[PDB]
Amino acid sequence: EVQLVQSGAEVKKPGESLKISCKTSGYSFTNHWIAWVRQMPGAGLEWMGMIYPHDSDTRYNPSFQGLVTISVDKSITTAYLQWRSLKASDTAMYYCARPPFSGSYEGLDYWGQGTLVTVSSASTKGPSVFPLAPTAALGCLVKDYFPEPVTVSWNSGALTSGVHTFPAVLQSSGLYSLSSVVTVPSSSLQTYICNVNHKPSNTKVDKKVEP
Amino acid sequence: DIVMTQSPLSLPVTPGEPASISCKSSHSLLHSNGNNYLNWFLQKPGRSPQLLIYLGSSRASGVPDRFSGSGSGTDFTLKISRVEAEDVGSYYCMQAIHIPSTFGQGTKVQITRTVAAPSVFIFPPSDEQLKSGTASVVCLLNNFYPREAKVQWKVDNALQSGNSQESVTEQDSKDSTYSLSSTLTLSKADYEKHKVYACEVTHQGLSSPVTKSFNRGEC
Ligand SMILES: OC[C@H]1O[C@H](O)[C@@H](O)[C@@H](O)[C@@H]1O
Repeated sequence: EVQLVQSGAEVKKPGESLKISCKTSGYSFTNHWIAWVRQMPGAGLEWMGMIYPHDSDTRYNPSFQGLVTISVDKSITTAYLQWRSLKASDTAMYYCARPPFSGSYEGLDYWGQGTLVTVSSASTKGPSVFPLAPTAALGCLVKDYFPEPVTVSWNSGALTSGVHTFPAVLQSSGLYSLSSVVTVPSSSLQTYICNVNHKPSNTKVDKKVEP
Repeated sequence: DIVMTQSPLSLPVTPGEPASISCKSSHSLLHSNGNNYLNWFLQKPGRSPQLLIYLGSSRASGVPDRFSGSGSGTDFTLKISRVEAEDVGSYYCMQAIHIPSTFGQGTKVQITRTVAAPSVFIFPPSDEQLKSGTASVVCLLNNFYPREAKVQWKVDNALQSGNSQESVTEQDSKDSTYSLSSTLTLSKADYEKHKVYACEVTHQGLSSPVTKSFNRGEC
């Protein structure tokens, strides 16, 4: 099975360099182009450049040339994207991608899961998790964190039906907040636990939500 | 660079019915070798793009055969023969005849369903949060359709403004509804000056606005 497994979310200071990775498996690494694509939040897709790993032949979008460098390490079938000096405008989701066939570039097929890059002067802040206590409805309020993202699951992933995890809202304090809710049978009120992870701040919480 | 123009940018459609998206390039995508270097992708909420059609008209492996592509030169069309609920998301074309590759702006497919009223729930702030001097009051509007909905916060029947924020989910892939949360934020000092906290919800599925409320400290 083809896999493009990208490195985790990054928060960096302006002016810093950065290199993100795309670990490939399941196919002949050396004879498939790997392309990098930017997606600004809620926006479209912009092609940055690509590399043929066999001989590190590259082709760049002129608007990104010199701003980024693409490279590979064949020994671990991994491609890289590097900024010499990050700017605030580089805050975005970045994808790696692979054409349907080996050899000449014919467009894209497989996409990595994406790497979120946040360029900020601010220090990381972990969330406080508060209960939304209870068809009944209940959930968790994940308040005051930076940067994105946070993940939320319910009962270690065992409760998925009826869950709605909302888009984060940016508060006037400059910090994010989000809510996750679930509707459950009124008769049960079962043990309900929201699992919150904010990896940038090593914050991990399992809040029991009770009436 | 080649400019890719997609139309419409927003596409309402009903499951079972056909749907079709146009992608027009400023320059021919027809290679000397006879192939048109145009691929179609679907990007579902929170996911990476997934290939649907490559080289103009080849269905990618695993794509349901209700998806098809056609066109040549500068005019291309993605066609869904019988839309399903699960097809909600954004659709993109990409050309690969000229460096740099360029994408259309994306067509957002919205799945039409019958009007559905929200179930409304109100949540007072937790005792834990009130310790820290802020009060977040949350109003949940669950599983409604269409997306337009008005949430009105009232504190001791006084209309609030400037102290709330809203977040809305993407259309559900199975039932095609939306959900919305509104959070009213007050200082602990302001929260304790008042008794009745209410969110009033206006929506097409409701004959009259629906109000959920609580009295501070009483349960
Ligand atoms: O909406 C149809 C849909 O079917 C599958 O479930 C998905 O994996 C997509 O690849 C495809 O577009």
